[PDB]
Order: sequence, then C-alpha cells, then structure tokens
Amino acid sequence: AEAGITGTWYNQLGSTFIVTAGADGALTGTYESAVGNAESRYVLTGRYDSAPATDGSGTALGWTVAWKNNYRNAHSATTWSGQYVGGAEARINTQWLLTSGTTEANAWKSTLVGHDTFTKVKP
Amino acid sequence: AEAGITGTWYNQLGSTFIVTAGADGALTGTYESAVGNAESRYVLTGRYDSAPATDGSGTALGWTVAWKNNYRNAHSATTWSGQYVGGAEARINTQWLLTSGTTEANAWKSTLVGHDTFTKVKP
Amino acid sequence: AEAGITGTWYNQLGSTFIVTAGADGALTGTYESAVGNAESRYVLTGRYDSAPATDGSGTALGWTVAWKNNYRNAHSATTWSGQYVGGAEARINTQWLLTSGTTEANAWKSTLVGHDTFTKVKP
Amino acid sequence: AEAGITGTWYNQLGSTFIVTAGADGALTGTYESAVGNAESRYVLTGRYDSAPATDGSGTALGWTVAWKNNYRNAHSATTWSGQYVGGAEARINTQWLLTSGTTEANAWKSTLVGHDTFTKVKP
Amino acid sequence: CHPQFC
Amino acid sequence: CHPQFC
Amino acid sequence: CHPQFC
Amino acid sequence: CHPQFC
Repeated sequence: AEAGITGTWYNQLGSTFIVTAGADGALTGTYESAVGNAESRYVLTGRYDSAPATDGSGTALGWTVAWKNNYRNAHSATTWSGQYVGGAEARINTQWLLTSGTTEANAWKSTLVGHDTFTKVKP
Repeated sequence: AEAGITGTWYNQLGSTFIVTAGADGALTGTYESAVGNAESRYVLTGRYDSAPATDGSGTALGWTVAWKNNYRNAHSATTWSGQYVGGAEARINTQWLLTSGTTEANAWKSTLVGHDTFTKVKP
Repeated sequence: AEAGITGTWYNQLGSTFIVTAGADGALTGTYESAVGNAESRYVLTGRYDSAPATDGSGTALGWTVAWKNNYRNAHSATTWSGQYVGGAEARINTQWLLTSGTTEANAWKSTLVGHDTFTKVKP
Repeated sequence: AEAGITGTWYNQLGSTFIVTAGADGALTGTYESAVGNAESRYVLTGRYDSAPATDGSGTALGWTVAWKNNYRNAHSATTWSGQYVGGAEARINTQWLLTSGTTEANAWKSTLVGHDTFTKVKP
Repeated sequence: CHPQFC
Repeated sequence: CHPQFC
Repeated sequence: CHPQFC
Repeated sequence: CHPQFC
C-alpha cells in the first residue's frame, strides 16, 4: 500500500491519474482524460486502508472526481471503488459509478456503472 | 449546494454523517455507524459540483470512507455517488459500492452494491 | 415463494408487472410501463429459488425485459436482481441494470443502475 | 444477433454457458460452473433485442440463473446485463448482480456486483 | 423517455 | 456486522 | 465457494 | 463525449 500506490497510473482508454497516498490514509491527485492538457485535468480526493492485512490480500481504496475545472463543467461526479494489488505487475481493479445532476423526473437515468483497471505501464 | 450541504445528515438505518462543503468543491467530515461513540466514527473525504445548473437539477457529489480508525480495521472502503436535492425537504439520494481487500481467488465477491437516502431530519 | 410471488405488483412510479411463478423455478409475465395500453407491454422471463430457506430469509429471484414489442424498439434490455419478502406487507426489493446497444466507442455509457421496490398494493 | 448468439461461450474463469436464441427474442440454455459435471449445471432464461440497429451497434440482452439444481441449493440468483458484439472475435460484455436471500437485518449485504466477458474461444 | 419509465 | 451498518 | 465460481 | 472519456 502507500509507497506502492503513490505514482502515475494509466487505464486501457488512455486516461492518467496521478496520486499521493498519505500516511494517514488520504489519497490526493489529479485525473487527466487525456495525457497532456490542463483543460482535461480534474482534482481527485479519496481514502485507502493504511494498515492492510499481511496475508496476500489487496488494499481497499476509493476516490471521487467532480467534473468541474476552470474550463468546463459537466454537472456530474464519478466515484471509483476497488483494491490495489502489488507486485511485479501492480494494478488497481475498480468498479465505478458516474452520477449526473438531473431533474426529479429524470432521476432514473442519473447513474452509470462500469469498471476500470489501472496499471503503472502505459501500453 | 455548499451552504445547503454543510450539516448533519441521517439515513434510514440510524447512521450519521457530518460534512463541510468547501468553496472549491471539497467535502470533509465524519461518518458514524451509530449516533454516539468514537470507535464508530470514520473520516470521509469527497467532491461536489460547486456551480450546479440553475434549472431544477440536483447537485452531483461523491465521497469515500475507508473503514479503519484507532479502534478497528475492517479492511474495506465504501464510495457513495449521488446528488443533493434542496428545498424544504432536502435529501441526498445515493448509490454505494463497498469493496473488501480479498485474495485474487476471492476477488469475485469483493464488492457489494446498495443505495441510501440521507435526510436532515432524524425520524 | 411461488404462490406468494404469482400476481400483480406495482412500483413507486406506476409500472405494473404481472408474473406466474412455475413449480420448477420459472417466472413468466409482462411488464407494463403504464397501467393500460398494449404498446407499453413487454415480455419478461426469469428464475427464482423454488425451495427457499425455512428461517426468515427472502426468496432470491431475477428477470429480464428486452424493450422491443410490436410497436416500439428501444434497443436495450433491463435485468432486475433481488428478493421476495412475504407476509402481510409483501414486497420485492430489487436492484436493476439497463444496458443499451452502443457502438464500441460509446460502450462506457452503455449501462445504467438503479433500484426498485414492488408492492401488491397500488397507492 | 440470433444465429451469432446461439452457441457455447466461455468466460475468463472457465465457466461455460450454452444458449439458444429463439426467433421471438427468447434465450434458453445452461450455465456450467465447470466444464464437465451435472451437479454444476444450472438452467438459465433471458431475452435479447431480435431486431437490433443496422449501424455498428451491439445487440442488448440479459439472462438469469437461480443457483438451485438437483444436487445443491445456494439460495441466490444472478442476472447478467450486456450486449453481444459480432464479427471475427465475437464477444458478450456483461455486468452482473448476484443477490442472496437474507434476513431483513442482513439485507445490506445481499447483492454483489461484477462484470464478465464471454468469448467463443476457450483459451 | 425510455419505456421502462413511460 | 460491518461498521457501515453497526 | 459459490457455484457461480466453482 | 463526457470528460471521463475524452
């Protein structure tokens, strides 16, 4: 956990997130929808288990991005929930929920669900 | 949003979360599994849309709790994704994902899903 | 289970589903987006636990509706997963996933998630 | 769709499902937790879009398995929701919900969520 | 609106 | 019971 | 293990 | 396209 989590991670689509894992279980960093532009970077914050079990278990973690920055506001927020798995081929396997602000009539279509794997290796 | 979100919220089970919504879209606070004991309070962090749309839309938000504090470690983290809806009977409607750290053989059972409504009124 | 499940159920929105629970665990019936029109009725099929546990447990079940009938095709399918709970105020608490057919570029937005409670009482 | 869906599919874990796609949108077949034993085969039923869009879209579908057969009863049901994608390397990308029958006190842990890709190629 | 809802 | 719930 | 998995 | 994706 901690030292293993801090770093740059890439998913299958080409998105980048840069995270620092703090000693007291805090995650802070930025998500970039594309590898090189300020207009596509968004703030993230989250938490992780800072004393994970000593058998071969993953480290549980989660984070949120609200999709507003200085250039764009998409009136929506995503949360990722998953676990870090260390070793030679470190990865974070996640499921995610994306909620949009809706009217009450449209609330049934407010939330999408999907899944994402992050690796330290950009392919 | 912001001033409307800051405060104490209760769900149907009796859990309490206390949150401050910061000017730059940050949420900070504590979740309490039961209304009066330090051993049941956990840190939360999250994000919300700090300039939501002016028509009657909800404000999108999300937060994470990692289930470790000074007394207990449950080797797990939950993320809530949803939207604040203001007015006389303010509420936050959420869906949530709870992930446990597992071995790779057990990874299929790692994540539970559910939903929660928070109100300012304790019943 | 079985005899308790067979019947007409209503959710909070006003949708109706009519289901027969067969002796060998089959569910067959129709979903109606609104209480009185053929253009809004769709076929459903599913399965349930036909020998549930004798302590006070719910009966696990699930069903699928593909949103095509003689009048409309919405190129999408929903599955409901949940449990029947018997007694004086019988209900089926479900979570659901709605998937639309997308192009591969748009596959990230293909699936919505929500939840529904059905009661025998129309309010 | 239809002719393309009928057949044997394998996921990454080694599970097999055999499905017939009927002319009127019905899916019928068996799921096998392991490739060769009757005690591990379970009945499935579901629905699919039998007139999908002519641009390069997937075909939406869903099915249910209740985990009871002649040898075992696990008091639970899974629904898979997704889309078939044709071509040289045909696949069905799904998300799934597994619900267990619980007591009302334990209902919060009733439903797990995950995702599965089926291919015609066993690896 | 989607037929699940209207 | 999990601390989310008790 | 659950029969979905074994 | 949503910024999570582009």
